Amino acid sequence: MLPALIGISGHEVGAEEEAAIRRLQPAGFILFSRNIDSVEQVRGLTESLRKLCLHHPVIAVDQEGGRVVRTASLGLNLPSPASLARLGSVGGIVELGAVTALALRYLGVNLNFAPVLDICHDPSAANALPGRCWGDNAQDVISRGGVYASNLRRGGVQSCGKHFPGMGRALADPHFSLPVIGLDERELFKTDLLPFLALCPALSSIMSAHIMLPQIDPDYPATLSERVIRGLLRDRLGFRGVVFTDDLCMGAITTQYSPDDAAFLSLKAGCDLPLICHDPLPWLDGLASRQESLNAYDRWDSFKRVEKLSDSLCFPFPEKASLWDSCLRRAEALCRLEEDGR
Ligand SMILES: CC(=O)N[C@@H]1[C@@H](O)[C@H](O)[C@@H](CO)O[C@@H]1O
Ligand SMILES: [Cl-]
Ligand SMILES: [Cl-]
Ligand SMILES: [Cl-]
Ligand SMILES: [Cl-]
Ligand SMILES: [Mg+2]
Ligand SMILES: [Mg+2]
Repeated sequence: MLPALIGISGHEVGAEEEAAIRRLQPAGFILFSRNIDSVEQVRGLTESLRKLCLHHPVIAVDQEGGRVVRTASLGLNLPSPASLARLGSVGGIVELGAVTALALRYLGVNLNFAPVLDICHDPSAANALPGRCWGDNAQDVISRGGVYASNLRRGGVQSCGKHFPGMGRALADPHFSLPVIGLDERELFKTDLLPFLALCPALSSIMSAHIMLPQIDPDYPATLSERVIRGLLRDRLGFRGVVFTDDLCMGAITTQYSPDDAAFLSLKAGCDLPLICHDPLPWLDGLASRQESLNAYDRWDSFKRVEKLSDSLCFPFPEKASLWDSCLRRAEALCRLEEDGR
């Protein structure tokens, strides 16, 4: 099993993709809007991915709500976490988790890259993608994100807390290529790290961001720092689940490493499944070759975490049109609920 998630180009697995999947057996896949056109087409895509894999593959998506939604082509739209936080409706947060779980499960998706546990500390911090945050302090994020994650998981879809160690504090720095969190660890655990610690039982997994924590490691970002992952995340925070990386194919991280080396480095640091989201095929062979250069016991620990995740993955619902109509009906009603509450 290749320890990574890889993207898929289109509505069906291509020839080159299918070849690499048979040969390398990736732990799973991440889907985007380019993979989602109709219910039948999606269920066929996820069926293909499951059949091409000997193990039960992770099939993941960023179905957050608002401006991060991958199902527009299905007519399935969802409100943003920030809008449900403003609405103040507790039932609305439950329903976002429940409806997301129901729909993703009908499509054969088994993991959602949510909740976002970043804190939106100030309405001044500019965010290119607005609305992703559940609140402006750790306690509100824990309360709203926890209700979300609970009901996502209650519906059989695994959750992922992101982005460790807390993107709300990350600032651009002239002396660094990647964003920087200069906070002391003790203040981090009182604030941006607190949602990850408080919600561990509700988080199937956690995704690490490409952020510099220079007081802990001045040379490698969190995703590639053994001190941040094995020290801060595994030891002090105590998280025992699967650790994903931020995408290795886009962003400032690509100006520092190529995706195959970064994937290896993240496994060395203690992550379990780096994300190779866009054009993955050129990088998979170099990763699979460098794999046996890892400590065999570390590889065994990481495989047991991935195996535990895989064993919790749920299978798609049997075909039933009225079930999918309810997904559309409840999603539409959830959007109108937020719209009417403004
Ligand atoms: C900071 C940020 O937006 N990171 C995103 C993450 O949210 C997403 O889940 C992943 C897969 O699409 O790609 C990027 O790493
Ligand atoms: Cl292909
Ligand atoms: Cl919003
Ligand atoms: Cl806080
Ligand atoms: Cl844990
Ligand atoms: Mg369509
Ligand atoms: Mg299978």
